Amino acid sequence: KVSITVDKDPVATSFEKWAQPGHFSRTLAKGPKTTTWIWNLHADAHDFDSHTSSLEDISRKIFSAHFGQLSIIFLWLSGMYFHGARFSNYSAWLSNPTAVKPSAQVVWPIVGQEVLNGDVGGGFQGVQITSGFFQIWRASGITSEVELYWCALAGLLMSGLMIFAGWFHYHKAAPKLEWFQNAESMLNHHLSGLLGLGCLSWAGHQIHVSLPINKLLDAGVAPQEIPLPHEFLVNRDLMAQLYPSFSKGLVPFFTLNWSEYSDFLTFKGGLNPVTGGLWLSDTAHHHLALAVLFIVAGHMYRTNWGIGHSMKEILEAHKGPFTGEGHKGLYEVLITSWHAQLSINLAMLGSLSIIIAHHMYAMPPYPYIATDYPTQLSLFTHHMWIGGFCVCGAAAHAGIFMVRDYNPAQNYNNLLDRVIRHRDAIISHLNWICIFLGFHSFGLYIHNDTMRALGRTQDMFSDTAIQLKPVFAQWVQNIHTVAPGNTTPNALATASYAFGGNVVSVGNKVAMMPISLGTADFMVHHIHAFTIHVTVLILLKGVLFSRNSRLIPDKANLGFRFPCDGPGRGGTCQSSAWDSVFLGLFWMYNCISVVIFHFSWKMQSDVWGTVQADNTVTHITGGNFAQSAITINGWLRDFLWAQASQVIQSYGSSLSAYGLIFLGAHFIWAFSLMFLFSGRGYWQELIESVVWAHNKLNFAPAIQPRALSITQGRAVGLAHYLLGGIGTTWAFFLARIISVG
Amino acid sequence: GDFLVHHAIALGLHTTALILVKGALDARGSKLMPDKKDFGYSFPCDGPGRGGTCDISAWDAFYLSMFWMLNTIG
Amino acid sequence: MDSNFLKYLSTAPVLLTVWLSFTAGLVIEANRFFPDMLYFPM
Amino acid sequence: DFSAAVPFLKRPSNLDGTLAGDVGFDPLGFSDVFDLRVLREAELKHGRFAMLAVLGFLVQEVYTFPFFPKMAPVDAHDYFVTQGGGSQIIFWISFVEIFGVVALFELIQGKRDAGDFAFDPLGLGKDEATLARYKVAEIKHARLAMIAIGGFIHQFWVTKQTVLEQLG
Amino acid sequence: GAGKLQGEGVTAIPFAGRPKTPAFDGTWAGDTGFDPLTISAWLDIRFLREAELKHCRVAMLAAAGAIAQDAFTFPGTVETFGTGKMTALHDAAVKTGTMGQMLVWIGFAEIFSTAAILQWYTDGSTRKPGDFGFDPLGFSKGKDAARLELCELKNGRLAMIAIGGMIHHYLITGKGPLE
Amino acid sequence: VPQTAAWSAKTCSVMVISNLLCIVAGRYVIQVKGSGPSLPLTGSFSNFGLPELLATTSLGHIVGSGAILGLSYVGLLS
Ligand code: CLA
Ligand code: CLA
Ligand SMILES: CC1=C(C#C/C(C)=C/C=C/C(C)=C/C=C/C=C(C)/C=C/C=C(C)/C=C/C2=C(C)CCCC2(C)C)C(C)(C)C[C@H](O)C1
Ligand SMILES: CC1=C(C#C/C(C)=C/C=C/C(C)=C/C=C/C=C(C)/C=C/C=C(C)/C=C/C2=C(C)CCCC2(C)C)C(C)(C)C[C@H](O)C1
Ligand SMILES: CC1=C(C/C=C(\C)CCC[C@H](C)CCC[C@H](C)CCCC(C)C)C(=O)c2ccccc2C1=O
Ligand code: SF4
Repeated sequence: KVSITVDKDPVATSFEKWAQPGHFSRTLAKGPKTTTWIWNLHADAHDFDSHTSSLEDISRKIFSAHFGQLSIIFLWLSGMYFHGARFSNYSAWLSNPTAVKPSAQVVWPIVGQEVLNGDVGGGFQGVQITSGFFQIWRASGITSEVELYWCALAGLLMSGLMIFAGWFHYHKAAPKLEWFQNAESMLNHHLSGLLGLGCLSWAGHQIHVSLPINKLLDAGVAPQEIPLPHEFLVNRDLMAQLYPSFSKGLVPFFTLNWSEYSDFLTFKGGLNPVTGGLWLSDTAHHHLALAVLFIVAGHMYRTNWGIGHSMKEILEAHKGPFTGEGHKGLYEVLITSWHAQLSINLAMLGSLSIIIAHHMYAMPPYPYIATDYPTQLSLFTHHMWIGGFCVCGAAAHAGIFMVRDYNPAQNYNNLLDRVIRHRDAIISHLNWICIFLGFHSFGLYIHNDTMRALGRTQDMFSDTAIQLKPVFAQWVQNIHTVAPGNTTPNALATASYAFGGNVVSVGNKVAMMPISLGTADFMVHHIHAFTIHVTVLILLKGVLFSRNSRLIPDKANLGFRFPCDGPGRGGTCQSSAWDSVFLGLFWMYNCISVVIFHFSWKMQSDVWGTVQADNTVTHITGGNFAQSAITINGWLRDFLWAQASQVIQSYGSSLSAYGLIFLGAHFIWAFSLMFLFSGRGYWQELIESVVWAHNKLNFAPAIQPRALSITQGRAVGLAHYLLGGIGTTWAFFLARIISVG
Repeated sequence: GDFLVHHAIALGLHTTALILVKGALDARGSKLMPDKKDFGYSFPCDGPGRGGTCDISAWDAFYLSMFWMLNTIG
Repeated sequence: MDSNFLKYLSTAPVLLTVWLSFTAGLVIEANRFFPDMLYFPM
Repeated sequence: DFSAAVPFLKRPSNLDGTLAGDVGFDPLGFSDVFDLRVLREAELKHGRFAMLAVLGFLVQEVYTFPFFPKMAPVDAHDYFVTQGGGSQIIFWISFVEIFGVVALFELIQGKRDAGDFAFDPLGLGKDEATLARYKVAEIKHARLAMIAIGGFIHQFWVTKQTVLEQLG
Repeated sequence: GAGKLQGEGVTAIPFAGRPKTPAFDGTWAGDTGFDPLTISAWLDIRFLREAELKHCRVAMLAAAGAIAQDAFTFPGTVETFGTGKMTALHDAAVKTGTMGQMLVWIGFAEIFSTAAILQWYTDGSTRKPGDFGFDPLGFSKGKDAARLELCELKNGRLAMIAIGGMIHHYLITGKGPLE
Repeated sequence: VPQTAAWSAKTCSVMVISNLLCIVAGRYVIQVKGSGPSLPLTGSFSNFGLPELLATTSLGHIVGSGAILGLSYVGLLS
């Protein structure tokens, strides 16, 4: 029976434990004999599985932590809306979106930092923003700072509601483990209620607010002259002017005469010629169809009324001759381990973020986002980074599950056991494929560099020489170009003009034009494959060898996160799943850096640009990608050296902050190498000398100073490495794109 | 500018000397491994006991100074 | 005020954050009212 | 146990009728999760502000100080915001509220009664019977004034007419 | 409250028989053994009877109001709203804002109705469904209490169908209830 | 744009038949029954519960909408 059961007043709200750091942990509650205690407090703050053996306690803590996170996110959103309402040039941008640069942040004039308040436009000077909030609001139909103030108020109220809910559901009414372990009910409610009703409500909002307001805005009406959303809601005649099918009502809906709504529910495709974004009348239909799909999908599982599926039955029924027992035990694993669920959900969320980055650039969804090149680049790279981090976290928590919550008794001759029983084949084959891809993807660049340096330019892998044409990608592009009318008969235009078609231009500037793939694109795609495969190798190898290996037969006893197992067996450094995550994070950084560089150069060289009166488009770099992106020297000179000019010549401008952050990110990246190339013994001995100096003056801390643990040194090195690298790319990208757009 | 780069050079020389002198003087023994002369000059480590003993050799001090010497000559 | 809450406010990170925020405000206001002081005036 | 005020609603558990003006009205259960003493202090602060605001509206309509420009009570807000008198009133209310914070902490500690600031300059509440009657009267008038001040301000915003002018 | 009219003996559909749900113990009023679809086996009888009495009251009041609006129109309305009958009158009063104020105050009442309903599950209230304590004049105070309960439910059931008929007759003919 | 015909006897017949077909099929295909009474019917329809009726009618409405729209598309219904 799916039912609600809670414990009343399980934990008393009191500050007694606020003054007892480490209370959650038995080893830490004693006190800080050394400085390692301080670091352990933070490393084990949110490891609820190591505080108690009670799954109920862990689940309640997780529920309340989620409520706190939602309150933080709502506060973030309310802050963004309030800054848009008070410290922005949103009205001027609405008046002339193609001339004034969006800005919603202003700095104080203290030490000359007021230079960062650049001339964005609209009589306003602030910090140009690249998050796309202006376009989000324009699509939502917001035309005033009053509406943004009300948005901020709603965000603040929801943040308060979420924090109250977290406190209430930890200290007043904490649900029980039987409540938590309702996968069928939770999936039904999420799918139908959360997703389906969310997209249904958004479709209603688009049909009643966004569509007419944006129709008038594209018609050129002034934001002040556009009527209000409640006017549209209550005046069916006013709406029936813009969309003449509202005079028909909901009778077509309930009689299945849905064609009557083709005026505002259509499958046009392409991009709005005025704004350069997707048709909001297409987005409304998209969200309505998604609502139907999700509400139907949320009726699949059994809750209380017999109708539905049991995922245990499905999984146990899915087995074959190559898999023995198949998916047996997985339902229990997933309703008894939060780490397995976290790994699955993180992998899916990161992959979704990557998919979102690709689609949101090729099919600009918001009005006036496509010609806002800083926004496009920033969003693409941002979501790429989020996806990479989520994937690495998925690997980490898969390893944590394998070490902590994996029980061989419950997993016998199922898929998990069989994977562990042939892990050597998997890793050896992935090793071979990684080496093959590395060779035949990077040695090609090396071959080209050597041939261009030797003057044998006819021996290179180039479009003007030996060719490596991505015929399959070009074939798919041709399919998608010709689909309108043939394989998608009732669509007027292609899904994206990147596959092919006519240039979409807004404000004498390209919004989206065909993206042509050649030898350089073939090369960079195979390098992307290489990097993804190597990252997968590192992460999967760590996960599979988390518990045991030929080297360390008892590794689950050492744990998921241990430094080593000593200098024996030749040396057993970094042999833990945690260290696999550490190296795989390095490699994820490599992969995403190459991906975002590919995006930046390709889009600045073959998509983005200004279109002349001759209908010809001149790009930001002008075709340098086809003949330069085939050599590492080409990348070093025509991309890094060439495009770093904007950020290195930003002093004295409003991008001087980008220049300074460029240098500081370089500093942090280099500073990471001190932790990464070094070990703990040297720093402990240096601390011994420094402590002698302190003792010579008859004083020294009661908390004995210690060098960072081996794992913590690796973690600090990795964190500084990632911060420095990503910050360098951040400053470089933003300075370049805000200078040339 | 010459003044500032000269003091950068002073920092580099002093830090390279710091690493090298510490390696030389702690080569025979420290409070972490008080019997280092028994293990010699270029042993890998002493294990994860006592907090971890990565790079606890005088060879490691050389290895770590070489990074700094390259920095300073750069 | 609760003595436990006061101990929490006496915890090291809270005190460090408050003290360094106070110092940052001190420096910021000194530079706001007496800016561009590259030298002691003599 | 149903509420005396609302027969069909169960009496809130925290509301036992001890406090003045307690008729068992708490449909949304704020008393269940929040301290009833803190809520009562908030109630009496709100009501005292509202009663003084009603009297201020009326007295400002009939009379205005010779040295202040004559204007409707609502407009005087925006006028004094720029003039600087509103800043002074706000600062002094804040000064008293700093000690109000200490009083609230003592109330949480149980050393004080909600709304009891020991303010009887004229000694009008010396005898119990009259004190309990006065406390019921104070809570009743506080709630009524909280309603009435909102009525006054909103009616002015609609009609752009002072209440005394409107009543005819 | 006769066991012959409303009681464990009554059966509306003989080929089926009286349902075995809690609602048909014979204690709940207005019981004519009528639940073909067996909705009272899946929803709380308290919730269902609360909804039934709310519908009874609203539809019954609406029917009396339609007859009154056809017979006698209050002075000052026949001019302000217009001369549109029934649902046209609803539109006219919406434009007047009369219906908006009605909705706001009815929602204020229904918030406390929501609290009363929730208290059945949250704090285990023993409030009878549809019982609000409104017996000012005092009729339930006697022996006629059960009879009055049955009369209430039966007249509300009559009124729901009657108002449906009245509204649809108006939608067709354009005439009010009195035609 | 496809054609969606206005309400007619044909649309009503398609919807009713889809609902009846899905009701009978739900008799054959729904494995677990909920715990409660059954709608007053005998024989094959002797355990037909209200939740099963509701589920079969929901699927019947999905199928009827799909069939109506598709037959209007191919032009047969319209
Ligand atoms: C849904 C997201 C999610 C959730 C709920 C968790 C939850 C958890 N993770 Mg994490 N994890 C995630 C995503 C997530 N992870 C991702 C994306 C990764 C990949 C990087 C990881 C990788 C990972 C590892 C490798 C490990 C965990 C561990 C844990 C557990 C303890 C973590 C802890 O105590 O943190 C407390 C919080 C901190 C220590 C703060 C860390 C923040 C660092 C210092 C960087 C912050 C920089 C910030 C952005 C500012 C930069 C700007 C600069 C100018 C200041 C906990 C169950 C640990 C575990 O289970 O061990 C047994 C563990 O070892 N996670
Ligand atoms: C006799 C009744 C009847 C008739 C005549 C039709 C006729 C039609 N239906 Mg159908 N339909 C019916 C019953 C009927 N339906 C019923 C009962 C249902 C309810 C379930 C539906 C539900 C339904 C839907 C939901 C849709 C249709 C559509 C259509 C029309 C276009 C379909 C098409 O050619 O797509 C051909 C399309 C393809 C070959 C491409 C399919 C690829 C998609 C986009 C992605 C799937 C990939 C997947 C994720 C991965 C592959 C599997 C993997 C394991 C390898 C077609 C005229 C479509 C429509 O109206 O379009 C305008 C439509 O969207 N019908
Ligand atoms: C904006 C602004 C300003 C301002 C301001 C101020 C001071 C605004 C103040 C607004 C106030 C006090 C609003 C009060 C609303 C009270 C309501 C709706 C009470 C409803 C009670 C009910 C329904 C009781 C019902 C009752 C209940 C429950 C139980 C008993 C029975 C029943 C009768 C049913 C200025 C003036 C400074 C101007 C400046 O430019 C900025
Ligand atoms: C205000 C307003 C509007 C409106 C409106 C309104 C107020 C609309 C109201 C509509 C109502 C009240 C409809 C009721 C229908 C009742 C039916 C069909 C009963 C069937 C009973 C049966 C089949 C019984 C069967 C059986 C049973 C159970 C028991 C006994 C045996 C038997 C009788 C055989 C609009 C829409 C015009 C719009 C306007 O802008 C604003
Ligand atoms: C430099 C270094 C040290 C010495 C560094 C130590 C002991 C760090 C102590 C730094 C202080 C206590 C932090 C506070 C001061 C910082 C300027 C503030 C930023 C830190 C907070 C945000 C946490 C190690 O102990 C070590 C151990 C293992 C591998 C590599 C290394 C390593 O590279
Ligand atoms: S101690 Fe340092 S070096 Fe020795 S094994 Fe562990 S990690 Fe490798």
